[PDB]
Amino acid sequence: IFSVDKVRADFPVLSREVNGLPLAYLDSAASAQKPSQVIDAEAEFYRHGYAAVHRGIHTLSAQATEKMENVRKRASLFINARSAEELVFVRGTTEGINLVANSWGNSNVRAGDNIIISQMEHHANIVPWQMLCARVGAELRVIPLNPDGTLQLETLPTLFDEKTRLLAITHVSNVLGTENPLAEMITLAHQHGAKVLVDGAQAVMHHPVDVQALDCDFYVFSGHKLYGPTGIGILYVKEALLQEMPPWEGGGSMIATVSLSEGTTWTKAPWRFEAGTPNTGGIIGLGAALEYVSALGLNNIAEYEQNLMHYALSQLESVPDLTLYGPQNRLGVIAFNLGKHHAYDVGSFLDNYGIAVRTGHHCAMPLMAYYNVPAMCRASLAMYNTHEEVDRLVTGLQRIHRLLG
Amino acid sequence: IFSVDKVRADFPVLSREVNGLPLAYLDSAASAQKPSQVIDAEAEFYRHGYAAVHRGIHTLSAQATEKMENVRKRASLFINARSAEELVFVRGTTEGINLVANSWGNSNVRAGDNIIISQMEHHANIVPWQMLCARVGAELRVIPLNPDGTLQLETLPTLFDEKTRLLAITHVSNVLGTENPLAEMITLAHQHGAKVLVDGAQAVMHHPVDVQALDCDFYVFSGHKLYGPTGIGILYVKEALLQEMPPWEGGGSMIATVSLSEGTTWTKAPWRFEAGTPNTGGIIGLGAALEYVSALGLNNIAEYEQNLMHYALSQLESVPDLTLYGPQNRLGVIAFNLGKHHAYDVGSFLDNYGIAVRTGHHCAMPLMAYYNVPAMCRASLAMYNTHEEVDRLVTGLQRIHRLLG
Repeated sequence: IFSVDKVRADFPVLSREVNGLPLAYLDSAASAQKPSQVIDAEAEFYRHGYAAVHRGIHTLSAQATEKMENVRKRASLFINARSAEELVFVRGTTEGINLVANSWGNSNVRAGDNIIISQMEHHANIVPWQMLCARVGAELRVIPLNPDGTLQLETLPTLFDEKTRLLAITHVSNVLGTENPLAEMITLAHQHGAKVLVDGAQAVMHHPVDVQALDCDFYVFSGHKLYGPTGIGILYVKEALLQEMPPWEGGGSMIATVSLSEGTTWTKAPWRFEAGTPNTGGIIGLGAALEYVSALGLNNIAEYEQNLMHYALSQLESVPDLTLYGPQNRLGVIAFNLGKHHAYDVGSFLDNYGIAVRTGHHCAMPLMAYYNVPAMCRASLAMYNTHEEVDRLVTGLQRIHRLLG
Repeated sequence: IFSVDKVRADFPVLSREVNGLPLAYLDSAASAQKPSQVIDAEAEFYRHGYAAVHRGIHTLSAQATEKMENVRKRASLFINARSAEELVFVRGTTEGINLVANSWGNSNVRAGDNIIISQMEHHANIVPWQMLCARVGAELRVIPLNPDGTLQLETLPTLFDEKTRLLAITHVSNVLGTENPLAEMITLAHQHGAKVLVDGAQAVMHHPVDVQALDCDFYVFSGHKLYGPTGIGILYVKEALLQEMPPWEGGGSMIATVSLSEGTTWTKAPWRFEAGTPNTGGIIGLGAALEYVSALGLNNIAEYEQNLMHYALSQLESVPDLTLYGPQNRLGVIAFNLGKHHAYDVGSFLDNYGIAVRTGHHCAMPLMAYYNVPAMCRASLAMYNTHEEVDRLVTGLQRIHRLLG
């Protein structure tokens, strides 16, 4: 099982000091810190086996190509996709959603159709669908929230109809920490012939994820939140849908033939969706990140994190005038407001105490609006965070209270 | 000035051995090796200042945001853009071309219009325009080649007309090493009201590049060819055009406001075109790469490389039955065929001698077709390559000749 202290000693940024104080990094929901195994796997790859990966003859290139197709496989196993060919390497969740929206969206959603998202979505699971609806004349319908941060599921009967082509929904909210009941919802959507895109940017680091049990048609996530590098993410599409999708970006490596007088032909899935040099260094790093989480055990992480969350919720009970947002069973993040202070001031005092939290709309304006607040403060409690970091948060909020109140 | 030996000692992969032999990496045109200053700038950033960059309050995040906006500025200075706000961070040249093609292309090229590319383009400067022409009903016209690997400029009068909305052309060919006369061509295009997109993936590492003197409207290049990481590239657009372009990817950070009942508004250029977490690690690395080239001096590099090229061309003169393709003044790469052996066999023998060259169509099928060959072999002679690596190439080709002939 889990030793938080052994885990923290893998993360070099956690030794840092900030504003002369010891960093309490509580913003892993925005981007996670990377263990040195991740950092060094990327660096070693650049120091020793670097080459172009376009299935080259020469050795380094042939080896780099295989290391990359191994990360594809490993990622596919990590989410239990049926095969490696169902995963497309993207820049991150956001790019993965725009690829679906354009490639699948353009040939499957028509004027008069509708698409459903929820009021808790992140802007990455909003904007691309908004753009698709404008382009084709479809309607974007929304599942409303309940006060407690959970979706009003009683509204589906009225949102799902025979024009519903897609449900795009978050696994886990980045502000509320709510986990949506994806499997039952996917069951429902599928009964109307609607596909489901699952945004799992805040799910893959907290517990095991199984796309076959989910039965989601599309699943997306980013590496930088899952202790990996930036610039790399994964888009999973069911083989049967991926095989009919037309290309989105065009260029090198995604074509089979290119003619200036007979036109161009495409290569097969997944490679049809990856144009030009891939972020090979980010792919190697992402494989390291996946091996590092799998070796900790998602179920040991989940367990440590859950207990940390319970500890935090319980101590925050003694911060006066604290508003929490979201369900009690929240995963990963704690979204809150302190009395009437603007979150911006609350996060500047916390920052000034060496405590990193995220403050603002969190790329979720419609969720702020639902709560009728312009912004919120948010703490992430990841696998490398401690009781002591929690205590500093509580104390800092109490002091912010005393001083500004 | 330039010490090739001092330069090589910065590149860790050049000490490697391959197939038990000392690597002679002659494939920098496909992707370049990275100096340890580049590798370590990325790694240090992850070990010590890592955070989300979405203009966060907390310290690390505020610092990461500034490091990134400094790389934007530095890149803008490296190509002499008038300002930092004319550069968009992309995955690489390919993504930069698809962004222009969609964002600018969709609102500016209509049914009946035409777009001009050349017969030497790379697939990245082909495919996106092919897709745009299919979507809107425009015609893709091509500047033909001369035998020597130079464009037939006498054909422009017949290709440019009042329906020509764009010229997309390479700076430097990745197979022939030809440098197109961009400034005069841009002058011409502009006289018809056509914009010009310059593909400079093979220009930025060989000599200084100045987008104001060029007067190109769009310029693209990738970091992995310019001694930098993967997953990061630059798209330069003239401020006046960039300011009217609508967004391409949607999501976090590129919006000003997001409403589920009043619609969404956009932020300003460049940030309107960057959705979701950026490849922050690749950006830091790209800044290191830019500082490392600028400190060598593009003009010292150009000079060393040119002399290396002259040395190579002269020794290859004693390889029997060698076909070279491209002009004598070629930059960077040497494209060739050995007698009647398929390039694939030539590159496997070379590989087996520890010599990495690229063999195939090089993501330029129309250029192979022009030469009526399915493929070619290609050597890159970059700033870290030596006379001795050239000699091994020549010797290996002579032996391949003797054995297979």
